[PDB]
Amino acid sequence: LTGTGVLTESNKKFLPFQQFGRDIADTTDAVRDPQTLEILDITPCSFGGV
Amino acid sequence: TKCTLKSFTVEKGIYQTSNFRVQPTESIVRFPNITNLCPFGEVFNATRFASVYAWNRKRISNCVADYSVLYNSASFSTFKCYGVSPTKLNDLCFTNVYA
Amino acid sequence: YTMSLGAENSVAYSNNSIAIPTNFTISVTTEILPVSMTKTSVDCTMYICGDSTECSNLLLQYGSFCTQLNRALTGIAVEQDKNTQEVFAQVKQIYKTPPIKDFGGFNFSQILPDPSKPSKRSFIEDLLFNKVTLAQKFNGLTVLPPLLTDEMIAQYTSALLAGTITSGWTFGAGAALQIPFAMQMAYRFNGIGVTQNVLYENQKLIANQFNSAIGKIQDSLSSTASALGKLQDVVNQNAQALNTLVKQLSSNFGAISSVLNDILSRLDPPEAEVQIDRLITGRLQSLQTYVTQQLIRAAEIRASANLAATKMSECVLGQSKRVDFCGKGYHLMSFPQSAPHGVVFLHVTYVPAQEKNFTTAPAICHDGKAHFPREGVFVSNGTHWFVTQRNFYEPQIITTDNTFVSGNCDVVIGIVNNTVYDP
Amino acid sequence: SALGKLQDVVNQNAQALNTLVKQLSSNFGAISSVLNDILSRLDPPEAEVQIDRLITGRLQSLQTYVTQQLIRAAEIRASANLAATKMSECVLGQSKRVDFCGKGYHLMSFPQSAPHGVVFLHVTYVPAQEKNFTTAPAICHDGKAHFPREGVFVSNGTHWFVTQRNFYEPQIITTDNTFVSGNCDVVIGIVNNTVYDP
Amino acid sequence: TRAGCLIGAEHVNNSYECDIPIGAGICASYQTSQSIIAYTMSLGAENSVAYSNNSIAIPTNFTISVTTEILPVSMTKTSVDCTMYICG
Ligand SMILES: *[C@@H]1O[C@H](CO)[C@@H](O[C@@H]2O[C@H](CO)[C@@H](O)[C@H](O)[C@H]2NC(C)=O)[C@H](O)[C@H]1NC(C)=O
Ligand SMILES: *[C@@H]1O[C@H](CO)[C@@H](O[C@@H]2O[C@H](CO)[C@@H](O)[C@H](O)[C@H]2NC(C)=O)[C@H](O)[C@H]1NC(C)=O
Ligand SMILES: *[C@@H]1O[C@H](CO)[C@@H](O[C@@H]2O[C@H](CO)[C@@H](O)[C@H](O)[C@H]2NC(C)=O)[C@H](O)[C@H]1NC(C)=O
Ligand SMILES: *[C@@H]1O[C@H](CO)[C@@H](O[C@@H]2O[C@H](CO)[C@@H](O)[C@H](O)[C@H]2NC(C)=O)[C@H](O)[C@H]1NC(C)=O
Ligand SMILES: *[C@@H]1O[C@H](CO)[C@@H](O[C@@H]2O[C@H](CO)[C@@H](O)[C@H](O)[C@H]2NC(C)=O)[C@H](O)[C@H]1NC(C)=O
Ligand SMILES: *[C@@H]1O[C@H](CO)[C@@H](O[C@@H]2O[C@H](CO)[C@@H](O)[C@H](O)[C@H]2NC(C)=O)[C@H](O)[C@H]1NC(C)=O
Ligand SMILES: *[C@@H]1O[C@H](CO)[C@@H](O[C@@H]2O[C@H](CO)[C@@H](O)[C@H](O)[C@H]2NC(C)=O)[C@H](O)[C@H]1NC(C)=O
Ligand SMILES: *[C@@H]1O[C@H](CO)[C@@H](O)[C@H](O)[C@H]1NC(C)=O
Ligand SMILES: *[C@@H]1O[C@H](CO)[C@@H](O)[C@H](O)[C@H]1NC(C)=O
Ligand SMILES: *[C@@H]1O[C@H](CO)[C@@H](O)[C@H](O)[C@H]1NC(C)=O
Ligand SMILES: *[C@@H]1O[C@H](CO)[C@@H](O)[C@H](O)[C@H]1NC(C)=O
Ligand SMILES: *[C@@H]1O[C@H](CO)[C@@H](O)[C@H](O)[C@H]1NC(C)=O
Ligand SMILES: *[C@@H]1O[C@H](CO)[C@@H](O)[C@H](O)[C@H]1NC(C)=O
Ligand SMILES: *[C@@H]1O[C@H](CO)[C@@H](O)[C@H](O)[C@H]1NC(C)=O
Repeated sequence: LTGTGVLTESNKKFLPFQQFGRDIADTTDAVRDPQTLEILDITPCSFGGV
Repeated sequence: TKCTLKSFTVEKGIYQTSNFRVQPTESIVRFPNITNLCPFGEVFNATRFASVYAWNRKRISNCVADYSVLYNSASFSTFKCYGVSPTKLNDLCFTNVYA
Repeated sequence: YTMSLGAENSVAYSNNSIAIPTNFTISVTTEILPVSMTKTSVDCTMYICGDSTECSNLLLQYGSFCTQLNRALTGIAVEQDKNTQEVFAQVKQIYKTPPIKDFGGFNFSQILPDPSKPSKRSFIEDLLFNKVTLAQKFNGLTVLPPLLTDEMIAQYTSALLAGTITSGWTFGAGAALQIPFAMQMAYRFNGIGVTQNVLYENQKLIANQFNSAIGKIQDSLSSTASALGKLQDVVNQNAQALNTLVKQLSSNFGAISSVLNDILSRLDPPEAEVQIDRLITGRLQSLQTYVTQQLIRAAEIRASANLAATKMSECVLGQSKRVDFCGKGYHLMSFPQSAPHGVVFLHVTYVPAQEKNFTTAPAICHDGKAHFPREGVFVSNGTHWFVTQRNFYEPQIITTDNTFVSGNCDVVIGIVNNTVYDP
Repeated sequence: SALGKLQDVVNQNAQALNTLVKQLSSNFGAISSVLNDILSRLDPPEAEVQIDRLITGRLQSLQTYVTQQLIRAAEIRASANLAATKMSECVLGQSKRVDFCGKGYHLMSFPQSAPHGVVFLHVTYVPAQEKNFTTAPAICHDGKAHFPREGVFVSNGTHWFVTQRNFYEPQIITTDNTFVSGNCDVVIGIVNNTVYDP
Repeated sequence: TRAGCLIGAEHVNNSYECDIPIGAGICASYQTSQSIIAYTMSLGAENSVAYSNNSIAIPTNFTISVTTEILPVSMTKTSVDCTMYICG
């Protein structure tokens, strides 16, 4: 999955079959980094509109 | 604010603007540790292929798929990909492959 | 069931019968209206372009459509501000809450703000605040905080309550005029059509009835927990609209997938415009539907808030002659209290209780000259005629001061022979 | 400053129209923004897709324009109703409503036409220079509790007088100014004072 | 603020009428040199009335006042010619 943004660490637990997760709007809530098992989620560069 | 209003003149008040002031500065790439070239079994170079009534399906797992060697090895007359573009296909990771 | 039209009642009309009430009841009626809705704003870049590399170019192509949509949402939000400004900001002159003193023997401890409480909300306002109940930031839809917070809205309601109790209608008209509360109630009885002696003779009974009605409102509000349903409906509708929008985020919209990241990753732009345009055009159309549903809701609550503003300026500020507008019955006053996303009204009103039949005549001929009552109607107890006001049975002897002389006795229909006293 | 509110409406109107001009500029996913070009460099059978994409985007901008107009129309309709109510209640008649036709007691109004609007010139009463007085709800004389008929009982502290609520015009307590009802014991706040009968 | 963080204006303890609706009890204006000022809500002037059960206030003078009330009536009538729009 390709994107633009910042990456923030998190401790969201996941089911055994899928380390990757999807949000309730089916957006990627968190995708696990391949080399490092730490949970890393995408946060936009643009926060709530100024 | 001028970009949002699409006018050089701006009136008095508060406005909400579309946020595109941030520009990308670097590109980072993360893929899992697999340095193994694919045990294709020379499926492309295999001496005998399957008949069409009994077609053979082979699982591909735990390798890094490189098509550059295949293009050098042989010229393919038909290369049609559906759902995934033929270009930037080498950028993308594939979940499960059954050739 | 077949829907019940109402209780069947009969009126025995006659050309010589009148019905005059002899006893009355002071009642308090609770009326709930909405003022403003939870303000919603859209981050155009996030919804159309969440973490997409080429979406900046797409923002140039389709962003303007969203920019217009945002202007509409901004308009709705900004309109909501005048809604509160059209309700709680009729009089900008803020009055200090007076120390609790004797108010005609009336009790206003529940509706007045509590100085012991750190919040300026009154006890009834605390009950309504508690009774009303209640990822999106990542989605790209955000909630705008209100321009007027609940504390200063409660301060506005407290100032208007203090003005209404201590000055009558005069606080709106420039500098206020401090008045006793019993005199204001008597003057409002004079406005309804009841003489001023009725209150001052029956002050304790009216005070006890008002206190009992206030107590009945207190417990009923807490026990029923259904009066605030209308306000909850507005909160529920806002929650539904948002939830239905974020559920519309979920579907793939007749494309390859519902995630634009995989659309960008799997495809290469020349065959990818088709998929990305179906996705973002469907998202923009869902946004367009959202705006329309918000627009009709905004109009609905604007109409309700205009009604609430008219109840600010015509019920709260002064007595309104219109019947069935300010509560039910003849309207004496109305107390406004703030509420989460709305306002609530306690209408103090006058209701006749015990009526009696009497024999009536349009006029009295005494010395060959016709007499007509200046105020009130003529009644008969059976032996001696009397003149009385319309909404209460107060018998008065017919004097030359009570009636005026006009015309002659033959042309009028239904006149009766009776004597007219002269002092 | 006062005329600014109307100007805003015009600017709001103008703003909407401006957007639609820009909204015709966007290609909306077409190969070319101008429809003459897609007609010129494309044979029809696949060009109809570009055509209905472009005109679908244009129509989309049209129904958004319609909606934005409808909310503005609603705001105008509400203002129109208010203005017609002001005409039928503040100008042609006198209004007992307070803060509906201006601050203070409303005397009358003058309407004046305005470009895309109207202004109301409210002539109104404002009390000023208020003064303290000592009051009683009723006056007892000869066992009769007289109640005031069209005014208040006030006192300069030497004699009691009757006057109007919105202006200080004291008058001597006469039998014509008051009406007799009940007895003096039942009323709270009774004050002994003679009543002078003409 | 409760709305967020405001940068570029100085907050004042003095209360003025809202010109730009920042929100959450904050509003901005342009005033004196000339700069953007931010302030809390001016709920209004504070006037104290003293209730007494035997007192009454009567004005002794009257002021005739003329007040502006500006109300919109209509906007510009806008139409579209259809075919020359969608087709050119
Ligand atoms: C009018 O109705 C009221 C009811 O509110 C009557 O007041 C009651 O009077 C009886 C007899 O003195 C008492 O036992 C009750 O306690 C009173 N009720 C209340 C609430 O105080 C009043 O008497 C009625 N007036 C007439 C003339 O019938
Ligand atoms: C006005 O009503 C309030 C009701 O809240 C009265 O306050 C209560 O008074 C009783 C005394 O009989 C106490 O037992 C309660 O604890 C009080 N409740 C609260 C919330 O304070 C108040 O006394 C009434 N005022 C008058 C003058 O009687
Ligand atoms: C109608 O009112 C008159 C006036 O009060 C009543 O006449 C009085 O009746 C009582 C008892 O019958 C006498 O003690 C009074 O002397 C009468 N007054 C006068 C001036 O004569 C009359 O009784 C009432 N009738 C009814 C049916 O209530
Ligand atoms: C009311 O009184 C008048 C007189 O004061 C009555 O008028 C008289 O009626 C009788 C019967 O028709 C005539 O013979 C007289 O000539 C009338 N007198 C005058 C001066 O016109 C009248 O009838 C009485 N009304 C009732 C209902 O008894
Ligand atoms: C209250 O009003 C009365 C009535 O005018 C005042 O009495 C007058 O006082 C003046 C000044 O001494 C005399 O010239 C008048 O003859 C008095 N009139 C009457 C009818 O007695 C009284 O002075 C006023 N008191 C105050 C404190 O203002
Ligand atoms: C007003 O005058 C009445 C009588 O002229 C006063 O009433 C008397 O008051 C005294 C003392 O309280 C009692 O002993 C008498 O029995 C009362 N008589 C009557 C007929 O009620 C009354 O006190 C006076 N009020 C004021 C404020 O001075
Ligand atoms: C009520 O107020 C008006 C002003 O609004 C007063 O008129 C002023 O009177 C003084 C003294 O006669 C003059 O010097 C001023 O020029 C007047 N003002 C105007 C605008 O003409 C009037 O005197 C006040 N009335 C009372 C009873 O105090
Ligand atoms: C991947 O392999 C490199 C050596 O090529 C090693 O340094 C690194 O720690 C490995 N990472 C993982 C995922 O174990
Ligand atoms: C396939 O076989 C040929 C010889 O027949 C060889 O030259 C070519 O490199 C092979 N390609 C591969 C490695 O699949
Ligand atoms: C008046 O008389 C009618 C008919 O006799 C009766 O039905 C009605 O109840 C009476 N009104 C009252 C208040 O008793
Ligand atoms: C009232 O109506 C009755 C109906 O029978 C009639 O007999 C009587 O004359 C009427 N009285 C008057 C004063 O109209
Ligand atoms: C009335 O008397 C009080 C007593 O202190 C005073 O504060 C107030 O200003 C007076 N009001 C007028 C109008 O004279
Ligand atoms: C007014 O209050 C005082 C005490 O503050 C009391 O003595 C007096 O009786 C009261 N008068 C009325 C009419 O309530
Ligand atoms: C304004 O309020 C702040 C709040 O902390 C205070 O520190 C400051 O001294 C006040 N300024 C003035 C001039 O009162």
